Amino acid sequence: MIIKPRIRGFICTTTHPVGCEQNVKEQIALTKAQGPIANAPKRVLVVGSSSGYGLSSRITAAFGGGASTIGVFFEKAGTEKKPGTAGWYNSAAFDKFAKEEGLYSKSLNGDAFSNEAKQKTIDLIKEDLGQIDMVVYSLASPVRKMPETGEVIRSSLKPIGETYTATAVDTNKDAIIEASVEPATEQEIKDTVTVMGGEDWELWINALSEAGVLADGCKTVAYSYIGTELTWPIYWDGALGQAKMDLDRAATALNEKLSATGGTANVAVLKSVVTQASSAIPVMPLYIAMVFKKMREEGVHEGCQEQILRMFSQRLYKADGSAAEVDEKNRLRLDDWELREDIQQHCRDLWPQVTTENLKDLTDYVEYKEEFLKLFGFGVDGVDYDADVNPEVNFDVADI
Repeated sequence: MIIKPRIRGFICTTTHPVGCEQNVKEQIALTKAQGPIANAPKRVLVVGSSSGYGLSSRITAAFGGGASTIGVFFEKAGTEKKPGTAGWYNSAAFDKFAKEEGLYSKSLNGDAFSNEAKQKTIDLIKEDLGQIDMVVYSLASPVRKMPETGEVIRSSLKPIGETYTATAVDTNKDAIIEASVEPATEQEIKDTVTVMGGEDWELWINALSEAGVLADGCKTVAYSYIGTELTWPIYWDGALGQAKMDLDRAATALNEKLSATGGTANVAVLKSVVTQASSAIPVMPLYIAMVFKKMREEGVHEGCQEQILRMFSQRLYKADGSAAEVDEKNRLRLDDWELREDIQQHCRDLWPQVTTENLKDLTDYVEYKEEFLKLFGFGVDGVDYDADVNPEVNFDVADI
């Protein structure tokens, strides 16, 4: 068929299969250009491997470190009459290129929170790789079906205590507005820790030890975010702040466990990036447009690929083998460039002066929307969008 973009606001109900493959191609080319990571792990599991940091995690490990990779995700294949989700083609394109290079690549598609997800992974590891030496926990679901009870829990992006009011950009008018978010209830906060904390991370690690498929010295990392003071009432003091609290607790527990045979567990705090959910909080497109413009000017701008490459080659698996620099809570900090003072101070100074009228001058907002469209495979360069495209695209993936 011929694939349009059906997009109003920041909901895009359409994906472009080749644009997505072209996006994996660019990220792969970027990692290869940095050269092999001498000390990188060889048998890598990525729980949540189909987009954003998870996809770049799988790409770094395979195409920068030469690793065999198993990835877990929940995507929707495309039929002849309906394109699938970006994550489906992202994964399919990964498999294509990894297999073209002789790298092991298997993928499991389903509910990564379910007990069955851990079993099919334990089994699949046992058929070839035998053991895993790194687990990337990069799930980004706002929803968790509890593995014992079937109850469906969703997280909430709300402050705690008081209302959160901030400047924001209105959708599809590009008009500066004031957005408000109500405080979380006592149950919405629990539920956020349940979905976005470290419980399911610990379930993956603990179940994988109890099958023997965790290699001695295995390291595991989960991804988090601290953000600017513009979003402290959600990401630090809000419902999601209690979740990240819980991820710290899990990392401490997991780090003690794997420490037995020399391994580690860390939370990695990553930078602001444009993702399919990033436009949830209303201030985030406004802030991201502004700080991306400054960070481009200072030459410190990065995407998801560069972030995970730097985590690999400048934190976890450094050429000289020296230990990763961590913060006081034993977290890796890859948001160190974005949270530099001259960068943050620039946003602080410009923030009161942003208007509908100077939006495109003070911020890279028109670029923001292009990058957001790039998530679903549109606006990409090596693609003729008038070409017919088959949305049915298969690869080495098994359900459940």
